[PDB]
Formats: sequence, structure tokens, C-alpha cells
Amino acid sequence: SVPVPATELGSTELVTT
Amino acid sequence: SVPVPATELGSTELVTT
Amino acid sequence: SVPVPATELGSTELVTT
Amino acid sequence: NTGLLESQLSRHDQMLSVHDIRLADMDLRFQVLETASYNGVLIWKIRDYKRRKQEAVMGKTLSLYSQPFYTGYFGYKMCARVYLNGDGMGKGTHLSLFFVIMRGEYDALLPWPFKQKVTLMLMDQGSSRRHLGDAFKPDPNSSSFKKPTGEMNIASGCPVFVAQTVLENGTYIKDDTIFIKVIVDTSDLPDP
Amino acid sequence: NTGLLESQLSRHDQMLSVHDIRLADMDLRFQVLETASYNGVLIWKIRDYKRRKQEAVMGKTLSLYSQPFYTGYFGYKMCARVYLNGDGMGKGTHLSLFFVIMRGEYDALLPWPFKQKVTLMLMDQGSSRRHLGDAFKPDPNSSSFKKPTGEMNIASGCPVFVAQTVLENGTYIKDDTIFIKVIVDTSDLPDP
Amino acid sequence: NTGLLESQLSRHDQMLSVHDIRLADMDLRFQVLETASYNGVLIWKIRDYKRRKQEAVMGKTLSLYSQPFYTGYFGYKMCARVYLNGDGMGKGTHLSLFFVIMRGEYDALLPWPFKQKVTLMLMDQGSSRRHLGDAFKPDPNSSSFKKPTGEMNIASGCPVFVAQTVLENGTYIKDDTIFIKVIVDTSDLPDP
Repeated sequence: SVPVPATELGSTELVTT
Repeated sequence: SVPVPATELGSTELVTT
Repeated sequence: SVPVPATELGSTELVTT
Repeated sequence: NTGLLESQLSRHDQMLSVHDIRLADMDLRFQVLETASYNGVLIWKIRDYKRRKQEAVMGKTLSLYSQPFYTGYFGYKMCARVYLNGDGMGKGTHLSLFFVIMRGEYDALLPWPFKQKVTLMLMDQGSSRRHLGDAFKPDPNSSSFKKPTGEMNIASGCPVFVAQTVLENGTYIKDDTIFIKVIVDTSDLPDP
Repeated sequence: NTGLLESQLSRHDQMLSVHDIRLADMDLRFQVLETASYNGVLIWKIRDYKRRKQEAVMGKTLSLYSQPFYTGYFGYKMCARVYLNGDGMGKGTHLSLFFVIMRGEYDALLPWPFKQKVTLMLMDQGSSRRHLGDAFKPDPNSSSFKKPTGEMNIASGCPVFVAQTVLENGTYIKDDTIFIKVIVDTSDLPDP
Repeated sequence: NTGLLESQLSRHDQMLSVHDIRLADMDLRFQVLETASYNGVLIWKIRDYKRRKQEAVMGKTLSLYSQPFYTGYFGYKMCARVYLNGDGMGKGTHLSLFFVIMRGEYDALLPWPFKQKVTLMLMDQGSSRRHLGDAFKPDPNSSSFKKPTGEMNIASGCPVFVAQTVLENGTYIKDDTIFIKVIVDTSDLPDP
């Protein structure tokens, strides 16, 4: 029940369609 | 209460505005 | 509780963002 | 070197053409978007009844379909189809009105076949507001409520919704415009 | 033949101009669309309070109106009008805030005159959140709640919503921005 | 004078370029807009699982984030972030799934830190519909639920949501596509 911080590794991309 | 299939006659047109 | 008419002075401008 | 100038001009012209189509396509997109409903209810406004009805008779445009509407943000995608001059047993004598299941982005998550109760109706712009309407529960065996494969399934509804006479002689038409309303029950849906 | 080249160039330039207007007009459209509300509640964010207020005094822009908001997907279309430097009995001393009925695509189906209760209010960005507000029930005889004929009816509200002093000296303004909130009662509506 | 012709051509070309970017940017905007949700629930559809997963391993695209969704018309702005090949303790072995608070236009009016309960989950497209999910209540001390300063806060979630094996060998993937669902509790909110 406790959120675990994510590594802002990068290489992100918006994907919805 | 029973849907009656429609004849896909064609000559259709989107109309909303 | 009674609306008071406003003076349509003009010089209006849509502002939202 | 006018060839080069001309080539460039030619290229630009093609681009401007594409741009114009792109733009128009967006006006359309805006329109649909500006009229989307996600509570399973649709209010479809048809303007120019007279001209349109005539295009029906003539056969330039036998039917018209509404912008899409939804049962929820990520639910079934649907729309309405109307025939101003009638279809099937009602062609030339009635206004036919049908319901349509469209292929939705989330069909894979939705239940099938479609079993939500649909209520078709033509609004009375008259002071008495005696709207005409009809409800029905999808026939689980009709390929009209099957999980979509094409953009839209085979429409189902009432070929004889209203006699053209009744219509045109009633207070449903006003200012050369009519209003069709569809109501899809969403309660049935547990918690989609 | 530069005439021909030039003619073509000339034509293209005109097109590009149109395109730029078309584009800008859409940015606007997107904005409105991106901020539409259909539950009868509006939260209007006004940025640049200082500069804008000054434009009021000077008279470059006496008032500002919000993007439109609705009571429902196919219900009444409304918006807010504000005067940073005041209007009527409150000009130069107050911030005036009014409600506005706009011509909606479905007015023909909606009840008239407009009788929904409206609640005008300025939010307090302060930690205590003591928002300023006022409610009223439309005066059935005011041409402000009449079935629209023009794009928007005559606005109604409070010329003396808040003293400019109170405002600017309170915690309503923060980061040169204020928030106006309007609340239209939709319960009254049977099942529109 | 071809210089002049050429100059004009040059100018037009630059314009057409801008126009193309403008246009594309709108397609994107339409997409986001066309998939917005305001009830605090998000259904995110990820297509091309295989190709995308590979881009993860390779490191061309370590993660993907959903379009934004909201708790209400003027509430918190949020989105989801997923790692097809895993992040943190789950890199290379799991699919990591996180929640993200974004900077919303109305943050100034919303309560902070964010304390709404979030439920992360991967849908099972299988006939049994045994969806995988997990809920948690924001840790009031995490800079992830702090009032945003940048476009989006540091994401929080489960680096080890599901083993990549379990995933790929279950009926969650179908037609090279998966569906992620997020559920933010909005009841908590008094009457925002």
C-alpha cells in the first residue's frame, strides 16, 4: 500500500490511440 | 421490443452541427 | 437573490487558458 | 530556370491542397468531438429537414447517421441512422430510425453481444412535448449486437417508426429541423 | 512570364494567410474544448490580474468572459462575464461578476425562461479558503433568462460583488491570478 | 529577379514547414482530447506490445506514459507510466507500472499533498477476466504527491507489478495489445 518511487530512466514516449 | 434489421441501402451522410 | 442587469459596456475579451 | 521555379511552385501547390484537406478534416473532427456524449444518451439535431427529405426521395442521400456517442468514457461506441423517406416496409411512407453499434477502441474489454436496452425516439418541439419513442432489448442472436469487425455493425431499429404524414403534420418539425434522441441503458453494466 | 510565377506566388501567399487564421482559430477552439464542463459548474481561471485590471481602468478591455460551460451534454450553454474595474453602481470600486445565457444548439428542447439557481463566487486561494460567493434564482421576467435570439443574452449578476480594496488586499489573488467559480443547479431539471 | 521569386518561394516553404508541424501537433492534441476521462478512471490501450517491448529491452524506449486523465473537469491531472521491460528491482524481469501526478491548471485550488487512493491494474482480456491490480494510499511524505512544480512529479508505483513471464504466458495480451487501467478514488473529495 506504499508507493515505490520509479527511476526516471528516460527513453519515454506518449502512446495512446 | 425486437430490433428489425435495416437495409444498408447506402447513400448515407454524416449530419450533425 | 435577484439578478442585476449588466451594462453591455463592450471592450470584452475571451480569456481562458 | 523557370522549370525549377515552376517545380517548386508545383510542389507548394500540392502541399496547400493537402493542407486544405487536413484542415477540413479537422473541422469535422472538432464537430464530432464538440458533440460527444458519454452517459449513453444521444440528442441528434437534424437541420434542413425539407431539403434533406427531398434528397432522400431523389436518392442522393437515403440515410443520415449521427455523430458517435458512448455509454462511458471507455465503453461502447454507438450512433444513430435515420431514413427521412423510409426504409424497408416503411420506405416512402415512414421515417425509419435505427440504432448502430460501432467498432470501439475498447471492444476487447466490453461484454458481447451488446445487451443494453435501447430507446429510440423523435422529440416533439411542441408545447405538449409528446415525444414519440420506442424501446427494445437487443436480440442476443442478431449480428447487429455482435462484437464489431467493421467500422459499424448492421443497424437495427424500426423501419416504421412514424408515418411521414403524422410526422410532417405534427409539431415534431420546427424551423425545418427535428431532434432524434436515443437512450442506451447503462445501469445494467456492473462497473465498466 | 514572371507575371505567371508572380500570380501563382500571390495566390499561394493568400492561401498561407488563410491557413494561418484557420490554424489560430483552431488553437482557440481546442482551448475552449479543452476546458468545457458539462455538470453545470464552471471554474474560470484568470491570469495576469494586474495587467488585465489595468486594461480595465484604461478601457482597452472593460470585461472578460469565460469559455462556455453546460448543464449537460445537450443542455443550456452558459458563460461568465467579469469586470475587473467594475460595472454599474460598482464601476471603479468593485469587481463586477455576471452570469450569461448563451444560444445553445438545443435551446428548442430546453425549458424557458431559464429558472436554474446560479451561484456566483470568487475563490480564496488562501489557506482558510473563505471563498466569496452569492446565489440567486433567475427572475422569470428578465430578458436575461429568455430563450436566446443572439449569441448571448444580457448578463445578470452583482455589479458590487466585492470591493476592489477587499479583493486586492485579501488572499483571493495569488500569483497574479484569480479563480471565478459559477454553480448552476441542475437537480431542478427532471431528466433532460 | 529570380532572387525575389526565390526569396518568396523560400519564405513560403518555411511557412509550409511550420504548418505541417502545427497540423501534426493538432493530431496529437485531438488524440489526447479524444481520450480524456474526468471521473478519475483511466483505461490505457497499448498497441504493438511485441515491438514496443523490444524497444524497451534495446533501450530506445524504456517507458511509455498514457494520455492525461482527471478526477474531475477541474481537478487533479494525472497519467500512467509503464515499463515494458521493467524498472528498478524489476528491470528485465517485470513490467513496472506507475502513477503520475501532473501539473494541473487548477492545482492552486486542489488539496495537497495528493491523498487519493490509487489502484493500478493490468486487464485480463481472457474469458475469466482475472485482472491483475494493486491499490495503495499515497504516502503524504513522498515528493510524488507534492504540489507539482514541473510538468509532472516523480512517478510512484510497483516496479514488480507482474513477472514478464506471467504476463506473456497469460491471457492479458491479446492481438499484440494490452490494457492498463488506473482507478483514483474521488469520493474522498468533499465537493471539489
